[PDB]
Amino acid sequence: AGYDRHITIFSPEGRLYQVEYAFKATNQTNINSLAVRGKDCTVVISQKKVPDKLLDPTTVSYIFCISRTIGMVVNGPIPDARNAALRAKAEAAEFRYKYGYDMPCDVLAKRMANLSQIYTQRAYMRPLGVILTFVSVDEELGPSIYKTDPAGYYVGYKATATGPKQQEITTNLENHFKKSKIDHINEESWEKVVEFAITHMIDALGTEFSKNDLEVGVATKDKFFTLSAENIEERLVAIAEQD
Amino acid sequence: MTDRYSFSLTTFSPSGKLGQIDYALTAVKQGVTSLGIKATNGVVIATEKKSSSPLAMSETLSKVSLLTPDIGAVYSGMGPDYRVLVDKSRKVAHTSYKRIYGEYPPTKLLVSEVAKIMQEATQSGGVRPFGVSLLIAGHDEFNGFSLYQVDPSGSYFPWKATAIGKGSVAAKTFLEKRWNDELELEDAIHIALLTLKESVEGEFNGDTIELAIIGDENPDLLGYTGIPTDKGPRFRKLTSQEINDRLEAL
Amino acid sequence: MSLPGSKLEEARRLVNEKQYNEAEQVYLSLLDKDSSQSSAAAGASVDDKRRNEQETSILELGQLYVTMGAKDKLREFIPHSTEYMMQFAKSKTVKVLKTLIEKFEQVPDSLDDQIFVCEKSIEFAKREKRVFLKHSLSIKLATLHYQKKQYKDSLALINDLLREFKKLDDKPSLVDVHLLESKVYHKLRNLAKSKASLTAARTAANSIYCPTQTVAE
Amino acid sequence: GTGYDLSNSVFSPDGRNFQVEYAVKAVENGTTSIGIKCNDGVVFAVEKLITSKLLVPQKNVKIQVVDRHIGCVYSGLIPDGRHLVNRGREEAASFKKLYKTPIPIPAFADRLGQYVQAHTLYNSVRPFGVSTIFGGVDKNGAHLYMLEPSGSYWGYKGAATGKGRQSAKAELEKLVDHHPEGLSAREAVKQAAKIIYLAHEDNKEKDFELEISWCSLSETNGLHKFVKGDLLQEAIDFAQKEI
Amino acid sequence: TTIVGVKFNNGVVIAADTRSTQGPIVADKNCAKLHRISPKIWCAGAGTAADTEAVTQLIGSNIELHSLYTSREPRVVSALQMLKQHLFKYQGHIGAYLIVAGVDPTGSHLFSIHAHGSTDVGYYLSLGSGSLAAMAVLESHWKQDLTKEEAIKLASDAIQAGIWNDLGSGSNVDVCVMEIGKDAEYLRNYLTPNVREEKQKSYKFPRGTTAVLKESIVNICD
Amino acid sequence: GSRRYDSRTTIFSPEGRLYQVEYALESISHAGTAIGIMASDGIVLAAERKVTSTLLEQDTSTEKLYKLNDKIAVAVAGLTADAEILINTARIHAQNYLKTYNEDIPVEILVRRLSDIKQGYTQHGGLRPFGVSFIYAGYDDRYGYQLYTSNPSGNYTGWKAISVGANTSAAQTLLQMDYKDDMKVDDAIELALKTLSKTTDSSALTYDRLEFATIRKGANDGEVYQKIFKPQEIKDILVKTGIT
Amino acid sequence: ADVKGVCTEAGMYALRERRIHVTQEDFELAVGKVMNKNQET
Amino acid sequence: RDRRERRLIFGTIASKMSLAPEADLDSLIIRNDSLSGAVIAAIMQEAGLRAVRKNRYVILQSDLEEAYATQVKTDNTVDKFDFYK
Repeated sequence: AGYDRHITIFSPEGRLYQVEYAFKATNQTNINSLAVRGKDCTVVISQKKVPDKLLDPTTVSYIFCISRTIGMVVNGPIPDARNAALRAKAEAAEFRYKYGYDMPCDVLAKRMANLSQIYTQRAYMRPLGVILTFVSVDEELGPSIYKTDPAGYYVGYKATATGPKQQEITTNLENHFKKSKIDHINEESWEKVVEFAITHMIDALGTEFSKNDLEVGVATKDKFFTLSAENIEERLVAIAEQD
Repeated sequence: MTDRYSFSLTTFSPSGKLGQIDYALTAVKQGVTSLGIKATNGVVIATEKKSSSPLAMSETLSKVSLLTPDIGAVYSGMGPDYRVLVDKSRKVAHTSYKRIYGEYPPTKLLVSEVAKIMQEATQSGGVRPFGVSLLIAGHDEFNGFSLYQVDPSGSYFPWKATAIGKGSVAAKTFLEKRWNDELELEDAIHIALLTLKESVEGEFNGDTIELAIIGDENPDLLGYTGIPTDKGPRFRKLTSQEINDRLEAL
Repeated sequence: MSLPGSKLEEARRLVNEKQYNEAEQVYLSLLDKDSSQSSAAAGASVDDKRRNEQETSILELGQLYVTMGAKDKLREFIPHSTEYMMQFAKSKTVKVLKTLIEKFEQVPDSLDDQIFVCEKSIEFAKREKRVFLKHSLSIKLATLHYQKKQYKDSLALINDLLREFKKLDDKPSLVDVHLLESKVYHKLRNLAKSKASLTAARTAANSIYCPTQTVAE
Repeated sequence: GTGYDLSNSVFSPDGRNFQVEYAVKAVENGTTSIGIKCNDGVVFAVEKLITSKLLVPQKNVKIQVVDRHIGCVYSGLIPDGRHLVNRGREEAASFKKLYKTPIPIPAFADRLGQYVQAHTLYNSVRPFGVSTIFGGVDKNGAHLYMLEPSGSYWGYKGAATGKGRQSAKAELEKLVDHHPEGLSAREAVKQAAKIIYLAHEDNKEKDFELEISWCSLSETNGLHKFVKGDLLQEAIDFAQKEI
Repeated sequence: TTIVGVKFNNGVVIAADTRSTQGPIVADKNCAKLHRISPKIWCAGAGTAADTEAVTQLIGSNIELHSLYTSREPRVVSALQMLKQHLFKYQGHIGAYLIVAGVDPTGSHLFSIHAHGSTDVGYYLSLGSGSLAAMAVLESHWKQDLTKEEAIKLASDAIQAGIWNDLGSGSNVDVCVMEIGKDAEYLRNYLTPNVREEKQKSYKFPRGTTAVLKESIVNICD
Repeated sequence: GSRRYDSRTTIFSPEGRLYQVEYALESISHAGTAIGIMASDGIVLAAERKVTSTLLEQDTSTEKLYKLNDKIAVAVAGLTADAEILINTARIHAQNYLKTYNEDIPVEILVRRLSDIKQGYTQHGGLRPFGVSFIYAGYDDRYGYQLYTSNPSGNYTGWKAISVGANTSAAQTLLQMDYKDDMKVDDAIELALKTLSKTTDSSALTYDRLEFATIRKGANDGEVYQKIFKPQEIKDILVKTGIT
Repeated sequence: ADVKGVCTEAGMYALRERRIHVTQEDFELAVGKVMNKNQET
Repeated sequence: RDRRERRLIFGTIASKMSLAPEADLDSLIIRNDSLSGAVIAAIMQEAGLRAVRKNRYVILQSDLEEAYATQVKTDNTVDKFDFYK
């Protein structure tokens, strides 16, 4: 009966074997990214890695836009990443027409998590090999970040990260919050928040990136946009001048 | 086409039991331990919040949900399928009662509907049984305050007080001598704190412990005035500051 | 203004600057003032989250009642705070019934005034179903009888708690019961009961962990 | 355990899929195909290996054109390659029905992307073991995409896969340094025929065939058609001159 | 049935009568016509009372579920959108008149939906058979910057006008006041313009007036 | 493919039996023991709960017994999860006969309609059969007092005294020699108390671990009265019979 | 087996004071020590 | 162990070590989960080793928290079971 490990069923150890391998699929691409909560907004950064020169830098992105008020960043292989991307855009449209006004961040992370829980419980569907991370600015609780696990468990984070080096990156964001005893960056301007997360990423990875080596998403209140090559390079200019 | 698996994943073992529900109970002890205590003035249930990351927010994580305004629920472990069961429980509770009888179902009838969803996963094919164990506690106009234990195998049993989880062995035994016939709501809270404190090996505070109590009908939690019939919901969620007030009370 | 930090910190300096009566009138003026959220306390003003600051006003003046001679008047001061807490939530009831007594026994006071306050606080638990609050005050009441050096009132509460805590709850609190019982027979020059009580206290000490103050005693 | 490589939805212990990896080997067993992206449009080229003399010259068209604005060339199993275009043909017909104006290039890539993703999520179906290269002239600029068996795709300045994937696609890197500013559509036709002969070293054991098709706004103006007349024979002599 | 509403700066207030209309014969002179979709959102029925006491319970149930799933406060814009597409699914064959009143963290909202799915918006809205007589009184006394006490007297005079000038309204008046800062205030029998006096003669009959054919006792408790 | 993960629930064994049905019969021995008794003036049902303690709620609960009709009771021995599925469909099929024919349903028709459900999963559906067994007892004016039982296989036979659950053959031995046709309702209670005491795993026998629901006939003939014994009335008969 | 362990721990507490007389003081500490090993894990 | 049996090891090793008067050892004792004696020994050693490259002599409080995360993780990246199901 060696087929017990090939699907999702109760194991003799009381665990799930296929769920344990779902988290391991996100480390195949080896893409490190993090997200922090600003004062009035939220800024997310990601490492842009282009293996071949034949790839168009504008087409390759790990940050997808679900709606005008909500951004998204996903780690792991792109096919499972864009599979849940179009599923999240459909849930945001059904919520506007049927239910009411635009969807907030927590509802999108909860509906996509419950959708993966049905796929995990049912044995004829394999779980997604990626991790859904949604960033937006709510009109009630303000800036919030919800990271949806492939197992279907969503929980809020102050400053999150992703990748195999996440445990080394989390230490950087954790030690900063212990000394200041603050749960968010007190900088009001969103420009200083962009250069804030980039500074901690360079010192943690020990690598100075370029305009094409990073993709910085910016989620403001009721607006979301992705910084271009000139906007990302402009942030790296003031970083070398100050520090 | 769609799915080609129509058979049930749960089969009868040669030992005379079901292999899926046997390992389902084992997975309940693989995670955080919850508990609850029933008294004469109300039912007090408690749990612990285990943060996977030190930067996680415990306010966004709610381990005690609300099915009906008079009945709460609490699970053990991470509860992967807990969100699926609650979403399906709130629909069948309002459709079969609120949309038919016009009122919310009592505690004994609600736990029968919650177990009705879990008992189908052990038989109907294409799905696997639920590896979570809930606790149905509430108040009605006949049975009064009652607490039911929901097993992952699909069966429910009434219990005065119980604790299920990783520390279910020691915590359940300690509640035998700490419970009697005459108890109050606030007096039962100290019973839950003394038992849960011994099971917490990590940080002990009010943010990592979610204490849900069912008291009388509160007009402040209702939201409207002028109707003497409805005095508000009995179930109440204590804030972070109110829980820490009773932690140092020991 | 309504800032509590301006009223409380100013009264702390007025004690050494001029007299403690000027600071007492400021704390007594907070009964009808200094509103808060949730429900009220004495009905004149609303005190909920700042109730701990209101209790601090009594704790600060509690050490100053020794010179003024309020020891005899301290008998009815503590139980009056119980009726003020019935309006708002009872989460602050246990703190007031304890933190005050913790600072009440620290300052020097007559033994008759200390016993009558604890017996009055138990009366609030007699009309109710309170269990832990009745047992927490009973073990602290028998401790006050030990300073009086009388075996009649000391062994009366110990024998009642010994026949209960054995098969009932409060197993870690039972260590202090045997510890206080071993002290009673020590003044009576009895080495049979005193050494036997220390054995029952040290038995549960290795099972359930005890704090530094308990292990040191 | 044993049998992780048997069915589809079963993950490997390292978080990958064997059936997806086995479908990649089926791509390199078919006829190679290349592509060239320019500013005005894209150029498609494919080398069809002739088995025996029984084949009728230039009566076989491997490239299946979607509407007038999208050509599609595939390298892999022939039956699996025709099902992708037939599925995309219905998506283009369903789009133009509701959405009026034809579907652009970056939009058409999402229809084939999600459709392949559904085959990897079921145990009753198998993933496509063919790699389809599609592109054309969209409403703004131009784009080129290569659909992999895993469903992973991005923007490509050039795309080549097949037996000569290690050769033909390696020559695309020299094309970028040759014309970094830009490349005309007419010159890209002659450059596409040379790349076929540069990777022909492994195809010299059999007979080949040259089929080139391009679309741009300079001449055809949004019309994807094969090269015929003296233009095809002119690119042969220019490509064979360096051989 | 006559229902109105008044939207002031700090919130919105609506009113309704206690007299249900079955046609020329009035069966019930006292009833509650203000339905509760959610604790913080109230709705007023008009026209057919059968379709209002059903759809509001069906749509109100899904909205209470949506408030529990999102763990937030239900909003008027979310309640109208669920009700707007519901009546459109039936192609307007279900006659209904409803005015959705309430507030939310983003402001105050007042809306009125028709039977076939059309929705309206405004500071004052009135539906039902007595909507015409109550509309003229509102437009005369309505102005900018209305307070809480002035909005109650304005909404009370609208229903009271429909009592005298319409046969389809009367008996008492029920006013539900909603405030952003405080909670909802539901005042039943706020105004009693119609109070019946005492009859001239006592019609109570003595025992034994009506003959009894056969008397029996039916067992109830098993 | 789905053929490899399929365990072939219903297949004919070389011995001529079913694998899942043979293993489902063992699950009854791992559950509580339900023993029915059919007397002359009524029917006495006995049951014993499994995994009980002081923290159990003895106020209102029935694990092993339910009421499907005013004149018909039921004894549940087996898995509780699979029991509620057949119990909910039992009251539906029982009321459908009462909704159409406007008369009380007998036991023979109620059991055969429920047995076909268990017989369905053993044939088609590719699912597992119900691992719970039932004992149906009711009153009828046709055959008189009727006592029947079911099995995971879906078969039902007439029984004067039936015993299911743990120690099936151990309880039926004492029930065969001590059974009489003139045994009344009071004498039928003593037969179940002495049987459940010797067949258990404990030393003494309390009233918290037992459940008794009988069928009594009042002074008016033609209609019986379903009475479930409360824990206050269960401890009373233990003293009068000398069981204690 | 647990009662047999009391015989071993009956005099272990007397070895600290080095006395030949074994009173009920040592038996009380022996019972509490054995019960802790049984309840552990 | 618990916060009792562990704090006797930290205070004993710190006698031969050199730390700062503002360093608080009780901060890490609360966060100790499933540790042993050898793990505690590596914490005090690594805290003194990193002080050389940081141009320090006595062990500060910040170096105790940085060197604690290295030996607390019991398998590879997963601790024991991490958190998930």
